[PDB]
Amino acid sequence: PTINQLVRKGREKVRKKSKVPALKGAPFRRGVCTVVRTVTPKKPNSALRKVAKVRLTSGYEVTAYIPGEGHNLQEHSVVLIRGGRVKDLPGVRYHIVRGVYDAAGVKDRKKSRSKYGTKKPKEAA
Amino acid sequence: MLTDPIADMLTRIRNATRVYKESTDVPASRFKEEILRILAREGFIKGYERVDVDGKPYLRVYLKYGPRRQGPDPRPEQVIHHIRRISKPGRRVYVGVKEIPRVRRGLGIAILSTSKGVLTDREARKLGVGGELICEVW
RNA sequence: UGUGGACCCGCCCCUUGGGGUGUGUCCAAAGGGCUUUGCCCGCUUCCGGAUGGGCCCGCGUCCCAUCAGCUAGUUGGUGGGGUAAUGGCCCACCAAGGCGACGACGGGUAGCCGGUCUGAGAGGAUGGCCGGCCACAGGGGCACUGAGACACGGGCCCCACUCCUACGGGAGGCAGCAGUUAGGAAUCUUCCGCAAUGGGCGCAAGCCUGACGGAGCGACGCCGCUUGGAGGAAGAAGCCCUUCGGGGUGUAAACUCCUGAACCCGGGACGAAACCCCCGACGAGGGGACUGACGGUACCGGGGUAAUAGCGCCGGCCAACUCCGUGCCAGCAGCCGCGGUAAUACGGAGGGCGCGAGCGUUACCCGGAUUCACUGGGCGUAAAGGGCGUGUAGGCGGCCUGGGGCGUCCCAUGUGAAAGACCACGGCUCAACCGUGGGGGAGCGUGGGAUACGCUCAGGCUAGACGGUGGGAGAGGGUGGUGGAAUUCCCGGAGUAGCGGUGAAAUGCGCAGAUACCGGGAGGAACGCCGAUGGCGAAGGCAGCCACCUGGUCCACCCGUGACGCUGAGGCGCGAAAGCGUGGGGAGCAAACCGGAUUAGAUACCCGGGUAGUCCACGCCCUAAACGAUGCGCGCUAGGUCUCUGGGUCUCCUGGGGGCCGAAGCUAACGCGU
RNA sequence: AGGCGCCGAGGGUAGGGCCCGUGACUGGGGCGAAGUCGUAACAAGGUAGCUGUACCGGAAGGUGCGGCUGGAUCACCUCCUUUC
RNA sequence: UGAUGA
RNA sequence: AUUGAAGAUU
Ligand SMILES: NC[C@@H]1O[C@H](O[C@H]2[C@@H](O)[C@H](O[C@@H]3[C@@H](O)[C@H](N)C[C@H](N)[C@H]3O[C@H]3O[C@H](CO)[C@@H](O)[C@H](O)[C@H]3N)O[C@@H]2CO)[C@H](N)[C@@H](O)[C@@H]1O
Ligand SMILES: [Mg+2]
Ligand SMILES: [Mg+2]
Ligand SMILES: [Mg+2]
Ligand SMILES: [Mg+2]
Repeated sequence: PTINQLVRKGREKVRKKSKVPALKGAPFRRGVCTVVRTVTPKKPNSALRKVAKVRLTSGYEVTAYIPGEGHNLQEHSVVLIRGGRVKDLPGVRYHIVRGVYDAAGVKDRKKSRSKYGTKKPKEAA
Repeated sequence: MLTDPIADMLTRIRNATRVYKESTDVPASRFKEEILRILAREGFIKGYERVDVDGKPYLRVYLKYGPRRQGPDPRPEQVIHHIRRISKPGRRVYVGVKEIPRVRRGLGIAILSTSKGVLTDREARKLGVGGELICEVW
């Protein structure tokens, strides 16, 4: 644009949008479950994926992924939510933190133990 | 109407050299002359002189090149590699002495107009004055 | 009493209510202690200082124009009132004004800054701790007192809440330190001390001080430190790989010596010398004493134990590979993507990479992102030229000379607090942290200077633009008129059995005689050949011929004016087709629709009919593959060839259009290319 | 002292404008390996396509009018290129 | 006139 | 049963 033009209109600040209304910015939100459905992925993916409908302290009600081997969640389960889409499941944009509230940690977990929320086990250790 | 005469000159010059012309008229103005003097002195042009064409004052500018050149494409190097307007009617550009640019670590010039007259950048810097930054040239 | 000060009037200097002066008028005071006639603490008037503040002004300060008009104390005035003081701050009266595309008004969001984070920088983001300013003290009013408040722990009233109530009435306000509860992903002790610093009152001794100086909780952050050091096999076991030879964990362990975090014993701070008292003189100066929350802590000396490792990752980006399990499952997943019976990508295991009292995850900010491009981007086909003009504001402006000096540039000077930042040297054993010193600095104010460029004023020129005279080409537009070819119908003639239509057919029309043929008539619409690779117009668009009304434009002459220029937000006008309204018209064509075929079906392609519409006048609509998908103007940069239209000295030369090929150059390419 | 008055937080009734809520009924839209109907489009896509508009039809669409090439194939042409 | 997902 | 594996097919 001419320079007069920039004096007239100026450039416009590219201000862009959140991917995670875990509202008040907040790094995590507390919710209570509602469904604990299973969902089919899309794309070229086939499987039965674990999901909860979560009613939030945000005021918001949304779907969240339940990561790891197997869970222990049902209707009234009460859980912490973290954000992290699933990407195979369009419309799933939050994960459930495992090992907080009524969500068990992953039993029998040796490797990426810190996610999945499972304490240092004792064997020869 | 022709809206930036000094742009014009720089361009006439830029244009004539890329087809290796020996010379170009440009319609004459005192200011244009002052810029030419620098070009001449700094060794970018051979020289220049006043002349008429259709009986109106012009300025023949004698341009200057390198030697005929090595292999496929024998075109001489240019002496005036780059000649660019900085200040323009759209956007006037002025510098204080502390902020006059250094063109191509000194291997280049920046003509620049002051209330002590038109000067290369070293010239201006020495007489510790700034002004309208006319064009760079390297 | 009147040093003096206040006020009215005058006069002088000075210049907004600043000094000075003269009548007149008006206005002061408080006592206390004593080491008691002479000192200490006070009181009163006034002039100054110092510090702290009020008020005003230039400039700067976020998002939305899908917020465009706003405003009655409104804008100004005269006279009051009110204040410490200016002011519609408030009031009476008069005037009719003020503000806004340079964004008024309205909506949203927000305490501002010093700074902070990020970035090469320009910039972006931000304003927690610390320092400065502002505003608020349950929400809303309001004044009192005072040098100062319209007062967080003062007052009054209204409201909402909680508490007491003998039901009339009352009490109250942690956004002070702790602490409780609620909300939340989440944020501390109902600690110790006035020892230091600082504050209030007091002559002092002192008292008050949840300011503060410390300690406590939390890996929340930064910095320092430990979980050992040297030996120690061709190399235990176990575990893992294995072409069954072996290879790996691995000097790692074991084991030898050595040192000695922790822990124990002994000593033990600086931070604190003042106030005060004595001497001197209640001064200067000298002497003396009291005082430590932190704390039996830091630090010093002695003794002394081998004494904690975790988390993430190993398909590519990205450093790190193997065996099982699993079979599009269970699962992974920042993006690309892994898994369907041989998975370095899932889960486990060996081994490996990375970091280490941490490591990862999520959220958020800057980066990379020249991905809003000022630095530093683009629009023929990628997203992007406005459908075209006209011209308003605005932006931009040829050549010469002079004034001015606004922009711009230079010198001096003031300002830019401290913290922070950067550099030095210092103190804690280092560092973090801290002290001291030095050096930057835009922006703004003042004084002086320059004048090239920009601006402005005044003059001047003719190269831009406009005009004059003379010539030209054109489907440029408007109005009236007229011409022939064809189709349809109507009338007459002659004439007989089909015509029409298709891939083939049928619907249809024909003996009320159609088709074909000849003559006459009516009507509507469109203009064959010329016709072009042609012309005209800003676009849409414009085509028989004739007249009239009218737009643009090209050439020659070099005659006039003297920069009168370019572009153009908004406005206004034009704008193909189809469509809308009113009134006409209606030949041919033809959405819809009615039939005939076709087809698996055929709401279609083909065939026979047919209304709107196509046509005219007037008024709307305002769209498009409104295209060169290429905004407008000007200057510059090889040529060749075809063409329309001028001029010349007419091989040619020279203008203005239309084309193609293509120097230089440009482009992602295709292409573009006077 | 007390009284009256102006102003005045706030409240009321009428009248507009505006924001949140919820909402019976209702319109589409995005996304989801292997459901149904046809076959519009891409080759001349088997009626060249696209387009503004207008009517119509389960659906893609079809047709009318005008426009565009951002259309295949054959011709006559003239341009370019080619010489010569 | 049609030719199921990777 | 079929397929690389599935959907679909008996
Ligand atoms: N997507 C917007 C419009 O949506 C429509 O798409 C929607 C449906 O029409 C389309 O349906 C397809 C169907 O076309 C196709 N012929 C058969 C197929 N099973 C369907 O599939 C759809 O529905 C199935 C459930 O059966 C889901 O598995 C699948 O995610 C989805 N693609 O799937 C879309 C919903 O996913 C148009 N077909 C689409 O082309 C158009 O763009
Ligand atoms: Mg770009
Ligand atoms: Mg485009
Ligand atoms: Mg297929
Ligand atoms: Mg698959």
